[PDB]
Amino acid sequence: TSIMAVTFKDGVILGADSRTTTGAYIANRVTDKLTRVHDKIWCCRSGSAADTQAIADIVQYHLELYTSQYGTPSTETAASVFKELCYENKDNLTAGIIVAGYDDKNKGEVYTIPLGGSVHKLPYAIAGSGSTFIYGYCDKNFRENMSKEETVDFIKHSLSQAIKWDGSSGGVIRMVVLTAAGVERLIFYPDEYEQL
Amino acid sequence: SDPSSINGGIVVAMTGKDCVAIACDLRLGSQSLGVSNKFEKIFHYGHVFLGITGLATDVTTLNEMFRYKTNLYKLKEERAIEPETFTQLVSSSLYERRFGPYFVGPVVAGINSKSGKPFIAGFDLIGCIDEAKDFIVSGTASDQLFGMCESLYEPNLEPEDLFETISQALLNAADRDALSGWGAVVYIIKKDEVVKRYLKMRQD
Amino acid sequence: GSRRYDSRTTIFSPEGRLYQVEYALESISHAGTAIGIMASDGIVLAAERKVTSTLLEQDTSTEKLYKLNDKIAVAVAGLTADAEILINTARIHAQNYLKTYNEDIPVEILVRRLSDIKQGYTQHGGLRPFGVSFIYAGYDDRYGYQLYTSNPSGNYTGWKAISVGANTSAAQTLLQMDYKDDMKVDDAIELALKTLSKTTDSSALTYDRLEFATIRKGANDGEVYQKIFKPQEIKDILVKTGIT
Amino acid sequence: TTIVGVKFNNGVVIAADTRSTQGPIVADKNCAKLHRISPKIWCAGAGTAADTEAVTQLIGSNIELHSLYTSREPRVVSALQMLKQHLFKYQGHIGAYLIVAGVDPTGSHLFSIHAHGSTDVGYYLSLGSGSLAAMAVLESHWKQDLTKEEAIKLASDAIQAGIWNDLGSGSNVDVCVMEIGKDAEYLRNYLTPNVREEKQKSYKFPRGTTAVLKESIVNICD
Amino acid sequence: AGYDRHITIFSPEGRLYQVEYAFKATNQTNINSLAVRGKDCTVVISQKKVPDKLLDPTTVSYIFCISRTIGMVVNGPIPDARNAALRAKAEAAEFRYKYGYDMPCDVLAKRMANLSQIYTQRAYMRPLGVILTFVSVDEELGPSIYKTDPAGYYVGYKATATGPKQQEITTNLENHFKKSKIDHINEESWEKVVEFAITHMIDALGTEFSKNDLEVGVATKDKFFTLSAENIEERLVAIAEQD
Amino acid sequence: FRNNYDGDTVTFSPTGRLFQVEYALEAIKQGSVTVGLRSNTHAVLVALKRNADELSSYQKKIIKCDEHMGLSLAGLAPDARVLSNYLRQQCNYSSLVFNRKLAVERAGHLLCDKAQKNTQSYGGRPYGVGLLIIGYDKSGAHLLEFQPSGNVTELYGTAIGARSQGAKTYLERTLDTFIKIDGNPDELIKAGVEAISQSLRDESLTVDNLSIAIVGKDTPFTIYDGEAVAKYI
Amino acid sequence: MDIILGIRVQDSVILASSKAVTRGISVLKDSDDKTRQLSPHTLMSFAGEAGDTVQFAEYIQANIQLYSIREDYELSPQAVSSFVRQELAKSIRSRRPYQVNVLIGGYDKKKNKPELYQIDYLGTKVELPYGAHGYSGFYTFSLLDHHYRPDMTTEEGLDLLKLCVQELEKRMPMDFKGVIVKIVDKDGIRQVDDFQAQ
Amino acid sequence: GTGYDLSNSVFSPDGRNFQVEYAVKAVENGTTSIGIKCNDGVVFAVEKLITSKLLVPQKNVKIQVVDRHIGCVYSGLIPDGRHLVNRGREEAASFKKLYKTPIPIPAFADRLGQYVQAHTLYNSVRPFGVSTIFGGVDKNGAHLYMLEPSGSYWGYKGAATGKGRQSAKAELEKLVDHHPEGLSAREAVKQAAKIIYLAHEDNKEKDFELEISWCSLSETNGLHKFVKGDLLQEAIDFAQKEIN
Amino acid sequence: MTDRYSFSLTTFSPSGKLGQIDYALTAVKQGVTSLGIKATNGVVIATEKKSSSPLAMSETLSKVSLLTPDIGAVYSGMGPDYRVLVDKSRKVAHTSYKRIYGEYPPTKLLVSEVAKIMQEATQSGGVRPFGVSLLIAGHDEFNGFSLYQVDPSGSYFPWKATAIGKGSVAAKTFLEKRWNDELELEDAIHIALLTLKESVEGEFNGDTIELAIIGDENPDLLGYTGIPTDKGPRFRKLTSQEINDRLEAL
Repeated sequence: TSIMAVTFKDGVILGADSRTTTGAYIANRVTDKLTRVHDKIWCCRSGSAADTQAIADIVQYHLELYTSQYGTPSTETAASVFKELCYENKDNLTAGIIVAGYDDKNKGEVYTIPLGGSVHKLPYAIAGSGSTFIYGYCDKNFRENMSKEETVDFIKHSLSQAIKWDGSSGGVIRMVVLTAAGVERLIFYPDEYEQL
Repeated sequence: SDPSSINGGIVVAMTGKDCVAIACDLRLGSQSLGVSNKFEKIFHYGHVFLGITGLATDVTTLNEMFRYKTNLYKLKEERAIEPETFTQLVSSSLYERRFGPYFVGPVVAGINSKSGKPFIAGFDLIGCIDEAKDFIVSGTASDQLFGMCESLYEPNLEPEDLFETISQALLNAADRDALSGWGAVVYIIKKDEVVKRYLKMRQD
Repeated sequence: GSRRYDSRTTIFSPEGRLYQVEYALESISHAGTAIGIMASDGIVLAAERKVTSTLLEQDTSTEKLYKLNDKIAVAVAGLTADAEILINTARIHAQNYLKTYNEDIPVEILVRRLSDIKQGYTQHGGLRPFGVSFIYAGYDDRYGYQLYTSNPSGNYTGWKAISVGANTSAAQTLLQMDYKDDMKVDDAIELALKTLSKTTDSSALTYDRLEFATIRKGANDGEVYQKIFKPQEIKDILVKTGIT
Repeated sequence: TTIVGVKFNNGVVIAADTRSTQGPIVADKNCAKLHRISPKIWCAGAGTAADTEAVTQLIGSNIELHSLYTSREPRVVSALQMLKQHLFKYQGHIGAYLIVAGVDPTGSHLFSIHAHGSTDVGYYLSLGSGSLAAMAVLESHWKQDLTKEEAIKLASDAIQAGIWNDLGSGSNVDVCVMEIGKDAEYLRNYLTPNVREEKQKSYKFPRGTTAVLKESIVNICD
Repeated sequence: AGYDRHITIFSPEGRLYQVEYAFKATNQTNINSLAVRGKDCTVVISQKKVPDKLLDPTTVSYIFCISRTIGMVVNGPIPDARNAALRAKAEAAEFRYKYGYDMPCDVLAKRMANLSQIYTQRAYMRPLGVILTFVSVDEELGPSIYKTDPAGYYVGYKATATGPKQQEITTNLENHFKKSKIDHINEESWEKVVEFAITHMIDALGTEFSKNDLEVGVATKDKFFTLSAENIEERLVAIAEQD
Repeated sequence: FRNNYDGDTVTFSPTGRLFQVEYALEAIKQGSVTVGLRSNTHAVLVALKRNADELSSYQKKIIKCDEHMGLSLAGLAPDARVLSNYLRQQCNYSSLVFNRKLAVERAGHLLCDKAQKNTQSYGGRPYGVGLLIIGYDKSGAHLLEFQPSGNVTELYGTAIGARSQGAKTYLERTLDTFIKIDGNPDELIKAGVEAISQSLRDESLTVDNLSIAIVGKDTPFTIYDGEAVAKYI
Repeated sequence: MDIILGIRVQDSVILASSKAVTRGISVLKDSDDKTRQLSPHTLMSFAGEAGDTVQFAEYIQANIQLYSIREDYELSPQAVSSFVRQELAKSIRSRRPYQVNVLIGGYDKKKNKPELYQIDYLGTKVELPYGAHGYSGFYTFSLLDHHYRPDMTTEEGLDLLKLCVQELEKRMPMDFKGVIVKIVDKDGIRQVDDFQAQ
Repeated sequence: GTGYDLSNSVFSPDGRNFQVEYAVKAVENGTTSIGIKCNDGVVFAVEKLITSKLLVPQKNVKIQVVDRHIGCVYSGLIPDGRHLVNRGREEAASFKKLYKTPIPIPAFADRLGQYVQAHTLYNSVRPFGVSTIFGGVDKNGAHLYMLEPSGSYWGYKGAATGKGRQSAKAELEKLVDHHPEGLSAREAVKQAAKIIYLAHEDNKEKDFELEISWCSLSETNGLHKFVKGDLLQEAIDFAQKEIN
Repeated sequence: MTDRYSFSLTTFSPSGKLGQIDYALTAVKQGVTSLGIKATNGVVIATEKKSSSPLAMSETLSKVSLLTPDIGAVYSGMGPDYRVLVDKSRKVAHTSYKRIYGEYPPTKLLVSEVAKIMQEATQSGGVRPFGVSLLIAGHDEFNGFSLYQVDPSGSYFPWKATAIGKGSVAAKTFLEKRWNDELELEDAIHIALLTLKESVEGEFNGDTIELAIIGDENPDLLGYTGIPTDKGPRFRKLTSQEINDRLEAL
């Protein structure tokens, strides 16, 4: 698994690979790890597929009930609901979730939630097994307030290297762009990112 | 260690021409020690017959449970239980104890009173329905019974001919099993009558 | 709170009577008459159907005579729905005994258990009592042919011949007049039909207004057999006795 | 066990083998692995056979009650959501690995569910011991915008690969076709490429071969 | 004996007075509301009355956003209205989580009517003195109007009316659908369907409205929304340039 | 009128009154008189004990809650035992969990909430006792009057019970005098003894009749009875 | 384990139970009566876990006696054995099972025939002419299979048990300190005080 | 008939809940309290009836804080008001625990609203004898609410309840008419003092103490704080100047 | 909070009458007339759709409901009470039978389950009886076709033909004259329309009358093909057009 979310000038972009494995066999090579919990709040999923799907479904339920009563929730609020489930059920869950959402006031925000159940607000966050191989690359190439063109290239180059070295990562690079304009789905095939 | 290998014993069922047959050994044991030569494993509730293998305490318990349930069924429905319906009753009763199961191998045999259709069914310890048109086997000599039935069996056998098939399949399988034997009994089920025959076999 | 609306179902009257039990017994006295007669070679159960129509399917109808066990049966007087609740629990209890001891439940033990459930609703719970009076007809290897009766209070007694429902005072007098200890089932069948016909509030006692059952040990079998009479079988025996 | 699911232009098709095993011994040579959630939503089971049968009938019962409550045709996403939440609660102890497919007012759908409660969506899926043999054929011959007949051929070929190559699979091929505007056609024993050859000898015993000690008539009538 | 009119038990006539008195509580607010279906939309119109000058006009509302698709207008006291609003929102969220799809308008109505039936049968839970009108554009049934009452009764409507002057609006709508012969309002845009609903509110009640006198809820495909005071004002200019 | 709305505490009257609470308040007026008063350094409780017979003992009126807090009762003694026991536990909870002496103001809030829960639910009755809580915390000396209604008021001086208006009028008149009695416990006691004597009508205060308690700056809550109150007679 | 033996002859059921109670390294008692009277004509012997063995036996005794008072009637040996079996069947799947092996020795007054039942801790009932629990059967069964007849007298049954005990006292490594022998017939339950040198 | 006012959840023939209306009478009998919404915050003020000189000044605090940004003031049965604030504090902590952000005022208003309405649904519970004026500053501006015994609440430019609610509302209506652009935080505190002094004329037989609190975005950083010292005395002097 | 109504609301009066049952039966009498007729090869159940408003769609309100593919139900009395009973009847068919025996319950046993729920509403604490009488028509393999009436008391009776509601006394008398043990399904529908016409005051057409049958299996309504033993539901609700076609031959 190789997942990341990067804040930029106009908002935030979430990125993921499409490989889920059962041992050394790829059970699904076209997986969507970028899950919507609210209109402009999305999450990246790593670890147990059954756990992360169950958490995201409960968060989507909580945020739907929130919107019915109080209106559009903040990214911090969504990250808090994710954390509450992850922290309180830490003994039974294996989930590494990156929470990224767009706000009109707060712009783009990224919150990473590792195994333990802690929250960390970051300009950008990398997670999954493949993220270990790109810690050096991302720290040297990341800049604040990049353009959409630059951020897509940054995630595309990072995840391509993550896929290259990690056996658990692979398939296609999926991207979700969160700005004031709306939600944009992006996809990049092996024939493109492997030769970068 | 294995609860299905403490007591021993085997049950076999077969279909024929307008008839079904069910057979079992009479052995009850405690590991190597032989305890009883009269432990019958076939029971009947109306016209539906049930053979149970495995742990003997569960064999007795389930017999008392299915007698409990078929009696209440008969009072409510105002009719006898049917082989197809009883098969589902066994399946649901076994799955009710999914995480604390009865260590058994139940076998349903009988003829539908309305259609005249011969019916046999098999179950694991947790209640998976094994509905085969030919034969159903269960017990500590299941491998021995599978080899006997696959070779000896032929479709549409007469009640007198099917008796010879099921008896030879049971006896020669029991003689290759340490935990099976000590007498045998065969039921020949027909639409109108049921014949019970005790078989002469090795007593070792 | 809710104290205002509480009728207090489980309290004594100044006289020492239970209001709801006495009023339930009043409800039974309007229901169809059920008569049980115990003979030397069997038991007879006869009951009069309350409120009948021409378009009522009698062949599939069961409102008074119910089967609890292979050896035990009941005659119902009062609320049919309340009876089926108790009849179901009695069926479970009979099977619980059979599972425990591998023997058929003795009649009295089944009667006592049902009567104890009736008593429960009389002492605690704050709920209304069961408006049902049973006649128990059963057989066991201890006492043989047995006849019991239980009412909303939870009191049960043994009988040679008893009537529940409407016109019991008149029915019991007729039974006490013609009953003898050396009776045969065929004679008991006649007495049960004659007593009902004389106590009927309707014009004539016909087959479509009756439920009939006999519990006999077959001489050519050696086992006790229950026989709930079909609409045609009731019609036949009604002519044989001399009622037509 | 080999189970597959293939999406075509106007619906979805599922297929399975008919071999049930208790270890290395075949228990059933012709069992039904294609189960029915609802009239137009069908399920293929792998793993613990008692678990797959019961979880299908439980959710199928609840789907029927939901359909009657809402006055609407059952949806695949409904059957999917109820199956995954049930399997997640038991933390994988209920060994049910399912391929659920069907048609509804929203269209055609194909999903796969694992015992722990994870779900996957695709155009071609395979589960069981013969999954790798089936997927190999699926990855080689699958194309976008398949016709009905092409989908039946592709799914059946994938199952055959399980029959011949995987030891946990064998015997016959069961197929179920689910089209958008039509009734679902369940094809029991669509292919029978494993017919037992005639025995070299008849083993019919002469009457009186087995020795009988005692004989009696059993009483059925009460 | 005389407590049959105090709790939800049958009277000698076979009536339930507590339910009947809960119907009377619905007219306590003295507010009329109507609902109509368009070609691909559903519109609810409710009277907005602000008696006290110290009140915040933006907070005075009887139209609720239950989910993304479903909206609800209530006739009756606001404490019971918000009780039914919160429950409906909770039921809507749970349905989506459990069954994987958005709860339909009729299903929510049936669910809320089932709960209202419980208060009609069980003694300790009093009936809510409110009438709930649910509106949406269902993905299967299209534009939908479903109304629930304290009795636990619910049914679908081509168009409905609720309030003290309900019969005046009901007969006014009845005479239009007898004239037009179709069951909906034949118009493409929702704006003109709102215009229709306001015009017939004026014709039936016999009262002119300002931007603050009305409250509008519009249901479209995949969205329900309430109009602001200036949105209603724009709609009132359009109908004024016709009469 | 009154007969229809006094059946239980849950029922409101047409005027908005709670008669069961009002009847619980009447139990205090029937009870024996007790006086509470304070200055800037010390807080004093003076209570008149009541006996059934001349052969009976005088029932205690003052209960110690903590080393820095205590109260006097007027009305039902078992109800005072329950409320004082709860206050003993609340003082104990603060000292064990937070290592903190419970504020007398917060102690009044806790007694308010516990009394309130008895007035809103069915089956329950209001407490039939009035309490005068004194204490010394981080903000100095305190005196609080507890009422079964839940109303708790912080006061310089107060009196509850039978004929308690006489003592209350005295303390209201002597307000400027006893407030300035700082660093002198004995003179504050005498101000309370003269206060409780204004409520006397049946008999005079004697040796085994009077009950006095004090808590202050360097004085833990101690109760004086019998021989220890003889010098104030 | 302790020695528990049973034999059903023509008119009676004979039970033989070992007298020794061993805890760890020492024999604490050599005169323990490992049997309980459930009813006038029904006797039960027991062996197994230290605490469970007596606790279960007295629990069954209390229930049968409760039934006898309520119904003013003695349950048949079959009805008693079925009750015992169900209790052990319920116990085997509980939090902590009764590790008790029992022999039911009763005389049916209605049938006028002796009856012997063998139930282990799992709840496995079997009606037998002769029965044993634990390792007892390994030494005794061959002697019982050889000499036993259904028409044997009480005197003949005692001689066969004597032969069974002599084999146990020779080949079995444990010293069970002899046996207490009890007869169950139509007249009730009596104890054979002279088996030490019969 | 009659007796519809005896039980809580019972509907009267005209569709009313008399027990709730009876709880309103307890509020009307209580002390007058007010709330003023300004251009960036809210100002709360309450009357404090001095029963005796024995009452310690500035000690018996009536205005309560919920969370760190909400201020609550109520009229009627004071213990009932505390019970509502205790629930409000539990509900606010539950919101912050799950959603991280402090509870919005409209969000908090409904939480109290649903709880008070719940006490009108059963005959086992008594309706709240308080009308609570509350509010604060959240994500989008300031909010002021007033909650009734029925559970009914609305947003307010100015709120008034208690003994002198009529005089208070009349003076609050003048402020809305004279200041359409919006009153300031400094002006609202001074005015809140004037409103009570004029509303005290309804209970002028007894002496009273003034208690003011405020929550302003620019003055108190959006947090609830009590008006103390010079600012409190400046408010008293402003009210004492315009009373004559 | 907490239900303090733990006592019975239905109690025996001095005369022996159970008040709440009698008053519930009175509510049934005020209800719209519904009827049921059993033929040799089917059962028919019919009722009038009493619309509260012409603006309201009568299609959305179904007085006749499917319980199982072989069993249907109709009522007279309180609509909301019927709807919740159908929800419970559908659930009890699965929970108490289908999840046990793998097949749908016979008519008589499902009727018994519904009757039990209605009996409990007479004895349990803090509840009133259901203000409805139900007519349940169904088919099973071993009993054939059957029709049952379930009352608020929880009592049930099997019927050849019966009617409940407003003009039930007049309808039963009409049914007694026209019914015979040799009636065909199409004949039973003909009498059903004739009997219901006497009760209906206003418009008598396929839009104002709700009718359903329990007859032959419908393979076109099953939804799937493949299993030979599965032949389709026996319950079929007649459409507005199907009713109008039989009204022309009245």
